[PDB]
Amino acid sequence: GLAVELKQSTAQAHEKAEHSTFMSDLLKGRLGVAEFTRLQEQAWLFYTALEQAVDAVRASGFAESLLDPALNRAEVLARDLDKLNGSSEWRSRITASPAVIDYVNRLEEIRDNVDGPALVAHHYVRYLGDLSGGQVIARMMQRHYGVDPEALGFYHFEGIAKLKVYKDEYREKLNNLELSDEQREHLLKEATDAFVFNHQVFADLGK
Amino acid sequence: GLAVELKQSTAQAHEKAEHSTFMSDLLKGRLGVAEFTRLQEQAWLFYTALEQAVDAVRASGFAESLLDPALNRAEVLARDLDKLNGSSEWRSRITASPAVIDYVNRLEEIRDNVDGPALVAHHYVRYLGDLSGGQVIARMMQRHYGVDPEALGFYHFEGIAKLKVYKDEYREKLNNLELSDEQREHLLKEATDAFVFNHQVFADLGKGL
Repeated sequence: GLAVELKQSTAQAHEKAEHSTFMSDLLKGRLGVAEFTRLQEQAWLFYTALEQAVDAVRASGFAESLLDPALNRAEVLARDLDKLNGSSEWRSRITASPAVIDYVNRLEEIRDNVDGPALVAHHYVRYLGDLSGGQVIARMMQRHYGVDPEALGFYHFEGIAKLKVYKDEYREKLNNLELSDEQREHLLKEATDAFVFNHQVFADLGK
Repeated sequence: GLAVELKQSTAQAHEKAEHSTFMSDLLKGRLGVAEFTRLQEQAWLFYTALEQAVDAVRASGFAESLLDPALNRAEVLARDLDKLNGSSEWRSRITASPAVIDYVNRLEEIRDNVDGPALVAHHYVRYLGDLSGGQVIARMMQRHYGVDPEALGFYHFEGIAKLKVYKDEYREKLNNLELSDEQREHLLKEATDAFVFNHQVFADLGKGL
């Protein structure tokens, strides 16, 4: 079904995105809180755009059961950022890196065209990653860098009690999403793009 | 016959048109729905001028059966642009790019001279391109840019049951056009010109992407 084809179709881009030097170094303990905070500030910019697209697409009636509002991260993340930066200073300091500009552009175009298939692609890439690789990131930020889990609420999802069950039901919903052949090709194309966008975000972080 | 000569005559200009950087990037999924919409806005301009020239030549009694009104794209295209842009706004925003200006000026001259042979060249370049490769382009616009199939009315011919039979019959109509040597040569040269105009349209669309 789609969940499987989705994983297989994105496999190359996904592996490339996972093995970014910046993300590899962050997770193995070679960086620090500062780099983690820079990541989270860029994430706040793109999650903000992502969830506007998600809100438009859910409102349109497409893929409603996938687009669980419990996954919303922008608000939790800003609080994480207030804690990492010691204040709301970051709101008027931060600016999208070149890669983040391109990624936000796509998420805004998706929102504007109310592109359901495209949005689901981007939703799977970010949220399924959060519920899997993100959990490793949270554990490591605390272990390697001594980050207080109070500044790691981003990785904690309220009223999601069991991650494995959640991820299995997500993929079942994907498998049951009604899509034309063109919509399904579009979803697959966009999912590859989503991994590449994230890889470029990591690449800019490393520069 | 003529349909064969046209293909051979215009093969250099034709390939250059098809392989423009704008169309290449468009078809590979490197641009976005905005770029598609820009394309269609420019197309609305030249199809409008094309179909005025068609109307004129048809009314004159020249190549009547070839100049099938079911081929008309301007109105269908306006409806596509209404859906793509989300309002009627575009009708007053849009303006011809430099190549579209030249392309339209030629079409307008062909209209006012009621130049049957040159009109047929432009009809061939545009509509047989639409009939032949339109389905590929429409498929790519959904695959890459999520374009609503309802906003691809341009690539659907309501009046036409089967595209294969139609294209074959179109080529036969070309072959059956009674043309003098002077008319045939004028048409062939014009058909290369038409491919060049379209290439230049794509060039403009690709500037600064």
